[PDB]
Amino acid sequence: QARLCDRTLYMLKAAGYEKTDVVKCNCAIAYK
Amino acid sequence: QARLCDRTLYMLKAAGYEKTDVVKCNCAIAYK
Amino acid sequence: QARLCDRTLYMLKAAGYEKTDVVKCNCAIAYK
Repeated sequence: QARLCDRTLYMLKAAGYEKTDVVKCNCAIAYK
Repeated sequence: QARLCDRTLYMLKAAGYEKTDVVKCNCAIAYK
Repeated sequence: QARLCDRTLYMLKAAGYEKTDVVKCNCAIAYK
């Protein structure tokens, strides 16, 4: 599914993130 | 357009970067 | 070929990594 490396996440709330933390969506990567 | 997360940028000079700072180009990501 | 930016690598053993360090494979990015 998803993978959190340091501050960057390669589900959002599952790892403590929210879509105000996503930084890119391929048509994701979240960061905080 | 572009998005700078810590040291990594997901325009270059707009955010203080130059192409000697890009690290990948999908056919970008800059880092310093 | 490959490019190591801080903790993130955009060959594995060439830069001191192993596939237990890869975090994404586009069909790579390693991290430690």
